[PDB]
Amino acid sequence: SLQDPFLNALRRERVPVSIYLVNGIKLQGQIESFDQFVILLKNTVSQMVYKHAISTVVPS
Amino acid sequence: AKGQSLQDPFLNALRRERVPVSIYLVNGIKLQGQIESFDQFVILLKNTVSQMVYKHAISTVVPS
Amino acid sequence: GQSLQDPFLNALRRERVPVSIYLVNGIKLQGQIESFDQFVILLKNTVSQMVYKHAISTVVPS
Amino acid sequence: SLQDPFLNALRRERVPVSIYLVNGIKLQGQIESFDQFVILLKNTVSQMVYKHAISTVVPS
Amino acid sequence: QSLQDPFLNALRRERVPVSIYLVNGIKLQGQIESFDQFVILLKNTVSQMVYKHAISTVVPS
Amino acid sequence: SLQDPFLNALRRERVPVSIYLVNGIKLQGQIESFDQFVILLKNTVSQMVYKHAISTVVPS
RNA sequence: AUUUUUUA
Ligand SMILES: Nc1ncnc2c1ncn2[C@@H]1O[C@H](COP(=O)(O)OP(=O)(O)O)[C@@H](O)[C@H]1O
Ligand SMILES: Nc1ncnc2c1ncn2[C@@H]1O[C@H](COP(=O)(O)OP(=O)(O)O)[C@@H](O)[C@H]1O
Ligand SMILES: Nc1ncnc2c1ncn2[C@@H]1O[C@H](COP(=O)(O)OP(=O)(O)O)[C@@H](O)[C@H]1O
Ligand SMILES: Nc1ncnc2c1ncn2[C@@H]1O[C@H](COP(=O)(O)OP(=O)(O)O)[C@@H](O)[C@H]1O
Ligand SMILES: [Mg+2]
Ligand SMILES: [Mg+2]
Repeated sequence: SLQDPFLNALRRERVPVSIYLVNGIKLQGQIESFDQFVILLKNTVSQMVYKHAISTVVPS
Repeated sequence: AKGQSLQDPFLNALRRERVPVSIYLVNGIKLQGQIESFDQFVILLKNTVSQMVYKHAISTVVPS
Repeated sequence: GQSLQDPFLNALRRERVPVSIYLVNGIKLQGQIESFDQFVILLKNTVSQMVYKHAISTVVPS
Repeated sequence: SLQDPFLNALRRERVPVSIYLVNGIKLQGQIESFDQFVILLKNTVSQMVYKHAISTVVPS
Repeated sequence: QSLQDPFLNALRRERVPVSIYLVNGIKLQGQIESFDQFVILLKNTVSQMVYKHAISTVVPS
Repeated sequence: SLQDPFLNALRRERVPVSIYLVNGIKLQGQIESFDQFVILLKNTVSQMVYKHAISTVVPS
């Protein structure tokens, strides 16, 4: 897996990310955690985002 | 993390604590209600009535 | 923590409940649940139409 | 299965059908054949339609 | 795959110009160079790899 | 698999690529790596693109 | 373990 090391590194270092959704919505926050099918993105609140809804995960 | 170690406990906490949730769909529609039950593939969301939402249609689940 | 799909659809079918099936593109279909399997739901209104589950957002009584 | 008898009946009876795609396009023709993942729709030409792109198959 | 594979293989072997409609309505054109379970390689000016999950319809042009 | 050799050749030769997403957005960069589910695309940053959100990969 | 990252 490349996916898991990528997401874990972002999580560990609290890297600001943008998550672009397939419908054109852009979310921002930090990767709090993730598992097989979802990513927990935290900004003001923790929201569970389904991977099937995501196009890209983009660090800044 | 592996398997369902994030998703299942997240959804179960919402269900157990009867937390008002927003469920954003892939078409940008926001549903609201309480999580009555869920399985691997669907969530039963209760507001006025029970509706079966396919997880494949869901973008994001977050407390309201 | 068992399967929810077939019990939910079966109840709607058996009770003859008018349902709305919203698709992932927001289109709302209406009718009676006639039957269903692993992949599809047959929705009866003026005709029987076969709806792919992969395209369904929500099934709810109208 | 309910899918296979439904499509076989349309194919056998040469019923004019509408195939609605998830992107809102409506295709019309006759069910020529189908397998696990595709439906062949015949109008002036035979076109191969991926089931994943289809929302509903409706007699016209 | 008794329908899909022979349909695509006939297009490929006979080097038939095809149109591939994507789920976003974009129409690609070219000849099918090869395919596997998940992608189709489409050749026009260059070779591009098209994911089947993004394709609605394949038809001869 | 035709997919892996195609992506590997673009990666190894450091070919600038265009990745078109299913919503029509065009991403550009170099393929850094890929696995079953994702492609890591490098430009100003390394971003992770889910294959499910990709329509086409082509040299730019 | 009913297509919850995957040509129904
Ligand atoms: N996580 C998400 N997934 C899908 N759509 C979203 C998400 N967040 C917001 N949207 C959609 O983007 C649009 C603008 O969102 P915004 O007004 O910021 O949030 P809200 O409408 O919930 O207060 C709304 O149509 C909303 O449904
Ligand atoms: N659960 C759902 N899934 C997908 N689309 C939905 C859902 N609920 C409503 N919509 C769509 O969102 C748009 C606005 O909804 P709304 O006017 O509230 O419809 P309704 O009156 O049927 O609830 C409509 O196109 C509708 O079909
Ligand atoms: N056989 C088909 N399968 C899927 N989509 C189609 C088909 N034919 C047309 N479309 C879509 O519908 C839109 C308009 O159709 P049409 O007027 O026939 O354009 P064209 O002549 O370029 O196919 C196009 O943007 C195209 O993406
Ligand atoms: N292979 C493709 N897959 C998905 N979308 C595409 C593809 N080719 C073009 N598009 C969409 O159509 C638009 C116009 O096409 P074109 O001008 O050829 O692309 P470009 O943006 O590279 O100039 C693009 O901006 C893109 O949104
Ligand atoms: Mg079960
Ligand atoms: Mg999937």
